[PDB]
Amino acid sequence: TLKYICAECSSKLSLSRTDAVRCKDCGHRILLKARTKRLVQFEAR
Amino acid sequence: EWNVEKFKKDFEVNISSLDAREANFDLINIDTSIANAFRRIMISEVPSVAAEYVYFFNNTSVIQDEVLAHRIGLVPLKVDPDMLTWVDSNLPDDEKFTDENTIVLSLNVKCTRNPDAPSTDPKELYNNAHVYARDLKFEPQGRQSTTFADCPVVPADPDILLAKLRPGQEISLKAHCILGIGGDHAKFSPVSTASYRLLPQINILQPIKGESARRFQKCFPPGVIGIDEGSDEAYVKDARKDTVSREVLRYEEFADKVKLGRVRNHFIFNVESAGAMTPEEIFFKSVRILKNKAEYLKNCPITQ
Amino acid sequence: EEPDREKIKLLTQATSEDGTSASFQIVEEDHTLGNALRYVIMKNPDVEFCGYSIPHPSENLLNIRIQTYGETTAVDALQKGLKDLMDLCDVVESKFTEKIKSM
Amino acid sequence: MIVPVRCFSCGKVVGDKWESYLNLLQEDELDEGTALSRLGLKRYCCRRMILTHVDLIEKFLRYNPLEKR
Amino acid sequence: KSLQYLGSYIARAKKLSRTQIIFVASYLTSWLNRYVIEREEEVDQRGGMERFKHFYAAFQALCYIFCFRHNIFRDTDGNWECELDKFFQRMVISKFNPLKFCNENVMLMFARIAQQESVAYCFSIIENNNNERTRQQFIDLQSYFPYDPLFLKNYKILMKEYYIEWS
Repeated sequence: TLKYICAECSSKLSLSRTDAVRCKDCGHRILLKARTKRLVQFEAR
Repeated sequence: EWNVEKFKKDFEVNISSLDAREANFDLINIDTSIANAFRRIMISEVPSVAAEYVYFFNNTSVIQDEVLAHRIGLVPLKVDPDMLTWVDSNLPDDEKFTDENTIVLSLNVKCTRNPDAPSTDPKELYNNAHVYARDLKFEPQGRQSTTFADCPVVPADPDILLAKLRPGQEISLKAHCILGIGGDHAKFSPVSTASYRLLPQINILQPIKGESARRFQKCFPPGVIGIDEGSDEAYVKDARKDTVSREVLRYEEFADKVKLGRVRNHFIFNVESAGAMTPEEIFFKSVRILKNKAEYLKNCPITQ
Repeated sequence: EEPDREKIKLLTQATSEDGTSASFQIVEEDHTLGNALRYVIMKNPDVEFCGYSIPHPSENLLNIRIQTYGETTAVDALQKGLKDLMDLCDVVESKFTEKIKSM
Repeated sequence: MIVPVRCFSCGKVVGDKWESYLNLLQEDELDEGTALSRLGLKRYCCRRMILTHVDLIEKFLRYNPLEKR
Repeated sequence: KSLQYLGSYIARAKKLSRTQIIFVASYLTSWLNRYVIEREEEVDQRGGMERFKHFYAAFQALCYIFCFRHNIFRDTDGNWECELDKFFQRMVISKFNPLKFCNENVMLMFARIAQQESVAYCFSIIENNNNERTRQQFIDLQSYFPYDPLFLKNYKILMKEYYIEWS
């Protein structure tokens, strides 16, 4: 289950098609994408 | 006529101290181009185990992923070398790390709010707010359970602060720790500072007896110059104690009455450790690498 | 059967046909051994010239050039300096072992 | 940001000495001079790395986008 | 390369005349005995041994014949045609040392066969290369034998009458 985060009230929030791009608890518009469990790799340098 | 039996009759080793992390010892009547090579190898060629590849699954903390992967690499692990073998460079990734090359560490820390009375210190106020180096959990992969059971992989300094969190944030990673030499990256360097100094030589020329010998005490560390009277006037007790500050060469009573040189074949090595190995034993590795650096050049052909 | 033929390479463009003056080229070496080997080679009474030289800091190369007087080629004098550097490291290892066993 | 793991110049492990150093200045009320020498920082290349650290991470951690307020 | 091709065409061809075999080697030893005056004190001058790469390639082709076609040069008595048991006695101890500068493997088997034919005794001089020992494209032409055995599975069936096996 992919989700997002409201930038204002910090509530985790998934979003579907035919939805207003808003938070659903506060009415905030700016709504940043959370990070999920996914493999990236690095040299330890 | 120089001979290797002439070298063996006039080569001494005088060990000053030998702690579990630092060793101090003198080498006498060896050339500066040979004793440099021992300092040279202890920093560079002597191998060690450091984390090399870091695999993040989720890092949501403030510290960047490429920074936190760099801080794990600088953590010194307490793994004995000559248990791991050298990984191969030109074989692909599915075959590269084995249970014989690689040590796998991991880290899974989530921060949560803690209900506490109240400003307030974050060890009271958050659960898992400081990630330390001892939280690198050794995962014995393959046959590393019958061979690392006596010696589990622990960081040499377990209180190295790796990261900090606030609730909601987490770090979840898995680092592969491989063998390497310090000349490639500095994290494989087995020694904090392997270095030598050359033994100072204080040559008093005129007898400097009297009250002038009291102000010739002060121009050196206290365990350097000794006084008795006009007889037994000013003799060097321990020149090894002296740092070469040249405070005596800025006085007009003593610009003529002393000379400050070195003993040119008396080295004073000071070898610390990163914790993985004892410093007297990374010196034996250094002197055998130079021998093995030369056998491999001797027993070797020449074409065209 | 597998030797290694990249580690040492005698440079025939500067090697005498007499054999008594040659210029070698090691790979993956520097001041570490090249100053230790130059010291021990210059103790041979037959060596006339010896010096090491790194051509550039980037590539890991090392040129040592031995010139002898006669009756010993530079290949023959390169290997005496490798054994006496092997013998010198065994003296230091045999003295540093006693003094740890003397505390 | 956070304390560096190693000294830049020599290479002695320094990153385990930041939380100890702030107790030596708060609890024991020492100066910066004796608090470094008790921790074993004796070369001035590695004394200047605990002595001089800013510790900006506690200022970055106040902006948490994953919790309310 | 044609000297490289010549010694391998004579010795690896079945249906030939025996007098064709000798006239190649008779002309070849003539070329080395027409070499015998002009260019055999040039060695000590300021130059290299690479000035004589045509000479070493021709002597290498001579060794490759005798390692295969040797019983032809035995006559009815048991002696050797055109002083081959005296020719290599001079070529080996000459001031070129063609034992070192030709190919190793064709000279390794030539030393064994010179014992089993009693022609030369050049073991101790191949032994005499311990401390004694552009060139890469000359070593590599000594390694290209043109009549190496065919890999083709169905063309060799025709070639079996024409092309000689190892023994």
